[PDB]
Amino acid sequence: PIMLLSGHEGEVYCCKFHPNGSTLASAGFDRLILLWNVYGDCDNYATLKGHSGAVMELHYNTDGSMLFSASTDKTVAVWDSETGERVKRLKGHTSFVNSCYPARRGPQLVCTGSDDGTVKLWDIRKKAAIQTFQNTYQVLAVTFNDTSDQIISGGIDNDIKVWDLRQNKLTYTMRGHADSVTGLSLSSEGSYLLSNAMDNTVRVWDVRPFAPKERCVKIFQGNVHNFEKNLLRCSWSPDGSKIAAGSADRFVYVWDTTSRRILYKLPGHAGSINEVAFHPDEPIIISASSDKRLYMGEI
Amino acid sequence: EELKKHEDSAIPRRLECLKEDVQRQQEREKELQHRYADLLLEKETLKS
Amino acid sequence: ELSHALYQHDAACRVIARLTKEVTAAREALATL
Amino acid sequence: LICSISNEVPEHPCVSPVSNHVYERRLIEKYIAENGTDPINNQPLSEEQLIDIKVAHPIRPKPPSATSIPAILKALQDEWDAVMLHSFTLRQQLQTTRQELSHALYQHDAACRVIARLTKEVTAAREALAT
Amino acid sequence: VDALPYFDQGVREAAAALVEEETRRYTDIMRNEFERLAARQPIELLSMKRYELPECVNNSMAQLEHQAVRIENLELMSQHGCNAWKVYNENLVHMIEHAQKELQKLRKHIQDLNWQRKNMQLTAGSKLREMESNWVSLVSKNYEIERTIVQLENE
Repeated sequence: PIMLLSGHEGEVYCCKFHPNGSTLASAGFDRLILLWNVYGDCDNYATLKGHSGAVMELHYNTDGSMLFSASTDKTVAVWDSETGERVKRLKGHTSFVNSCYPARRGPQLVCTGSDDGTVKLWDIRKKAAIQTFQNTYQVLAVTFNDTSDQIISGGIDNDIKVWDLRQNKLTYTMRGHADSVTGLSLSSEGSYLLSNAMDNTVRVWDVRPFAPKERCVKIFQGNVHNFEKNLLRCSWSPDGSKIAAGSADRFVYVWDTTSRRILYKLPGHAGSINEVAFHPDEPIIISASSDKRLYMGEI
Repeated sequence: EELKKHEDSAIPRRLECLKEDVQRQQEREKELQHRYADLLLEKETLKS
Repeated sequence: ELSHALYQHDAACRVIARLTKEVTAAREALATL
Repeated sequence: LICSISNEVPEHPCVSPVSNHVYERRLIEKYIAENGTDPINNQPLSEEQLIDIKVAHPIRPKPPSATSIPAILKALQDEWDAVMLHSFTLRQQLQTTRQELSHALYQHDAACRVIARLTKEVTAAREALAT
Repeated sequence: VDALPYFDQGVREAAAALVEEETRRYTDIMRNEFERLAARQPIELLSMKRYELPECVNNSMAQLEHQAVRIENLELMSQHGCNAWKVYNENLVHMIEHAQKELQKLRKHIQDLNWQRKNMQLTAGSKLREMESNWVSLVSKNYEIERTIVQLENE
């Protein structure tokens, strides 16, 4: 079925699954985080509270045991999916922290991209900062590398940047996007990384020990920007088979890794789609849009 | 009728053959990048 | 039985027809390296 | 419409209950007397199990030039020649079909051997390319 | 044993000679006796050449009774006439139609079988080409990893 979900008062910016594929988390302008059950009637059990600013990015851990959520109010937050309660308020960010990423399968460690001009590394236990690479400017998305030893970030200056956690210098800078990059997501290959950018083009890259020195692999057309400049986010499928993107055009764009063909431009929405979520188990799609509700498409 | 029974019996067998030949190379890819990971790690050690 | 056997005979003939060129390509592959 | 032994148009069709197929009464009774089982399925069948059918009483037009002489001299002779040479041609075709089956089975075994050799060749060539 | 007929669209004499070298490596009753003697012998059994010629008085009276029986048998033919011929001709056409109906059934069933095999082979050859491309890229990747590992050994 289409299964449209509602109950959010303002835009929903972020929607993602339990890494179980059991529960649903969505969040946006309303400054709180709603949860649902993916199966049955797609019903709502819990609501997490506390974040004073807009929830700009929610992120799971790789088991699903604690929840990370970047807020507009200069703070990140980690909470207990067990309870929904705050364990840590990552303060210290000197501006709008938009992006958050918990280290997967490494020591518990977090990279946060913010509007201060720094990327910040934090340990959850110490209540203190680890490292911080002030390049010059706002960083809009951040993701680790599966070694938990490089950190990738995308901002306003269009050159995707990667730092080595040990030498702490600009390890890898990649170029070719015509305007600001808005989204990074590294496939479960640990290798292929996906980049949305409102210049209307999406790109694919690969962080390896050895890469061709110019690793701009695949390129797809279709995404849109407009006077909104909303933050646009992408994802790989669980399989690295289909790329899903949203855009300010009300069209859910589903493409393939293989033939780069347009498998879908699906209508159904009313406002810009900000985030598409793939089920880690199923062919289930969840769209978070600025029309103050969500969609549950089955393909 | 016997042609389909001989086809459908071995249709997975023609598929089951290349399945390993990919996976035998697919596991070789992991060890490829594993040494390639070790290959870059010591280059900085000799660069240092 | 005659019909089924002739059919399967030409079918399996194509198997060797493909496999021979497969070995043939692999030979020049390994030879060039 | 037809009989399932003699390839005739039966005048008294009888059908079996274990294998439902119309046979001529005469051939079916002779088959039951030879060995008490159905011809087609080789299942237990007796003369008492058979159930006679009733039909359209189907007719043959005797040729207009029908007499005791043409029926006795020409017709029966044509029938016996059409029986003998047809049985002989069928025997010859049976021998030829056995010979062709033998040649086909030999050629099939040869193909099996050639494929078995190429299976050992190709896979090791692939490994050697991987080496 | 396994051979894609639908996928393999593209040598047969060579494999034929190879198979040729590999193969170069490795109840009736007395009726039957009389019929086989008459066939090997061929000389068809002597028929009735007495009735037509007409010792001759009996054959003549036989021709008389037989010509009377024949002149009676042609009366009951003309009595009905051409109705009885077409009455069986309609039956002939009615028996003819069912055969072509079953022919259509058989064509349809074979066509559906071939259609199923077509789709099966189409999935399978596609998987095969994808696996082959992945194998080629994996070979190239092992080659590049070997070159890079050698250079790293150089340091």
